[PDB]
Amino acid sequence: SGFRKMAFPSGKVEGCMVQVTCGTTTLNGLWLDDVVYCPRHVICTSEDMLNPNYEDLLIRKSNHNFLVQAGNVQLRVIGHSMQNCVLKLKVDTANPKTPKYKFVRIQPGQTFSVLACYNGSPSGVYQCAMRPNFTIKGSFLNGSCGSVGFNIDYDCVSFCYMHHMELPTGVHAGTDLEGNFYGPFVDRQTAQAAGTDTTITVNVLAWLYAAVINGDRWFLNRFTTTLNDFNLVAMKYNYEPLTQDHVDILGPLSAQTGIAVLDMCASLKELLQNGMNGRTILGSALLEDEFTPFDVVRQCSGVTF
Amino acid sequence: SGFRKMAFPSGKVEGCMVQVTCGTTTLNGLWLDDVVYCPRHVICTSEDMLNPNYEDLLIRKSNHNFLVQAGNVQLRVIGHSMQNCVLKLKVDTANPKTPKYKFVRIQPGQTFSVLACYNGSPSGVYQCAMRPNFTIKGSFLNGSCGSVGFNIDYDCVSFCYMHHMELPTGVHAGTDLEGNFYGPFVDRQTAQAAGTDTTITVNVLAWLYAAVINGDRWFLNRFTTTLNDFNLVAMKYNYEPLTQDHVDILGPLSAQTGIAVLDMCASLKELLQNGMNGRTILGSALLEDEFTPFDVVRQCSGVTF
Ligand SMILES: O=C1N[C@]2(CCc3cc(Cl)ccc32)C(=O)N1Cc1ccon1
Ligand SMILES: O=C1N[C@]2(CCc3cc(Cl)ccc32)C(=O)N1Cc1ccon1
Repeated sequence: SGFRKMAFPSGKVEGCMVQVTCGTTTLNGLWLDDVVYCPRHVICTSEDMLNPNYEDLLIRKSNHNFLVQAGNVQLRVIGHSMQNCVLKLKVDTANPKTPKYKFVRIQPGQTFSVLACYNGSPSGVYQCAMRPNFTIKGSFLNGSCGSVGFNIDYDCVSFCYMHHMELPTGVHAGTDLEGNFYGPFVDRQTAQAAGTDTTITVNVLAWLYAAVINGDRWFLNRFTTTLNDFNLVAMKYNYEPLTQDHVDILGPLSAQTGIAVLDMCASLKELLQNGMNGRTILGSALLEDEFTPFDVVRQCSGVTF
Repeated sequence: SGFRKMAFPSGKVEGCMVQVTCGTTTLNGLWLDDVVYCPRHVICTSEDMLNPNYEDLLIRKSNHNFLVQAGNVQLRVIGHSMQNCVLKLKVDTANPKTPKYKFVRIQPGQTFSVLACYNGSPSGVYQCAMRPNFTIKGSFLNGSCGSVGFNIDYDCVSFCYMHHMELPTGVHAGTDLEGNFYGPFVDRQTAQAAGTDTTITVNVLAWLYAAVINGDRWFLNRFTTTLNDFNLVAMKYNYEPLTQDHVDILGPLSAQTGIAVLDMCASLKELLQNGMNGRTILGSALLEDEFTPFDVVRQCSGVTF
């Protein structure tokens, strides 16, 4: 029993991380097959980042200006192209550690693991969620650009995130592996504002189910509610609206615990209105929203990879 | 910026996990060089676990009764011995993925990463602390026995924990890699009570320093205190006593922030006495104690492996 903020094992991704240097900028790249993916702002200087014209900056770059180092061995760059906000560096050697993989663009509220890297070397792994305003609350320092987020299904790595930048508010923004930013952000050092950070309601409910499965039941209440009545409470508390698709996805947790989804919504509602009175749930003093329903069933049943 | 419950990259340990079967019991083992380490209760049946005589049970076992499977390939067992509460299985093949490693017995309050495994396959990785009562608050289901805890320093894996059992309270107990339990627990299905779970004071202070570094400063107060005055408050709140060794270890964080350790203790004291008034610190609504001072400096400076 017990419940933990658990990340995927990172070994399959560790074997794909490399260091990419261009001029005086060094960041991380992802080496899959014979292509290395990295943020296109690797071609920029700090003076460049206020209003970069990436197409113009890329004219002054040739294949040999991109230094790619995998471990302590040097990769030969045989072609380069810009796809949206990522650079693709064609190297002459396929990565021998390439796992089965897919590139996926995730939806807000979905979770993934981040392997934080500096100079192409892994520093740590942690679990994140794509916030409803399309930021992530990560842990990144200078040089972390190009670190990636991923999910694993048995043997297939789904890459969903590449880190590009920190907003002035200390939250983080990045792209999918096709180079398209999540949310409205652009890769330039301009003040950019994130949007309201709302709570991922379907995830909170999944975590409440996880609490019940693990024996933490004090918050279970005598009430039920309706989807419209709950959502009217949800908007007051900056919670995302709950839809019937969300109810459907919670079905297996409802079945395991015998607690109807709408009954759990009524328990959540009383927690939003009354607070937690200094009590805790699964060791947290607030309502946790970075476990998906699939995360909960995975962790509570022991799916392996 | 930002601050996350971050685990070490697990790839080096993933390559050492194997499945060990004896009779009808299957659990995880750790394959390093030509030895496989697993919990000795692999030789037990469920009827055995009320009062097992391991020396007697081991008489009825031969090398060929231990089935060791690494990936989907079978290892040949050429010798076995019991060391405290772990079995050591000598195999004829050295693990080619063996990293540099050490076996370390950690102190309460120290943290480590856990790679949770089932049937020798990794399921997830998370960060834990050895509680002052010598339990860990993990996430483990049946079949997780033999999962290991570890720390990494550049290229050396320090293994500190092997999972053996869940207490009736849902917390977890296990051994170092020499087979000696942390705390007073024994590998039998008897009711065993854990001891008071106190808060790791030096870790809370480190995390308060991490909050300051990351801009979360509302709790900084106008007061200072003394080590004896603080500890008198500490014992009322079931916090571990703070010693001058702890003050010494916080020195670098004190130097980075300009906040004397005793000033931070005075801020902590007011937080214990007044609570947090519905405010949060680094996204937590309670005081976090599973970051060590070394964890904080590591994460806030980007040490890699
Ligand atoms: O290394 C850098 N350089 C930064 C500074 C501001 C900036 C603006 C742009 Cl457009 C692109 C990259 C950067 C940045 O955000 N990081 C990564 C980082 C630091 C903290 O969290 N993530
Ligand atoms: O797979 C098993 N079998 C258990 C059941 C009770 C027990 C008693 C002893 Cl002496 C040794 C092993 C076991 C156990 O604790 N686990 C691992 C587990 C389950 C949940 O968290 N960890």
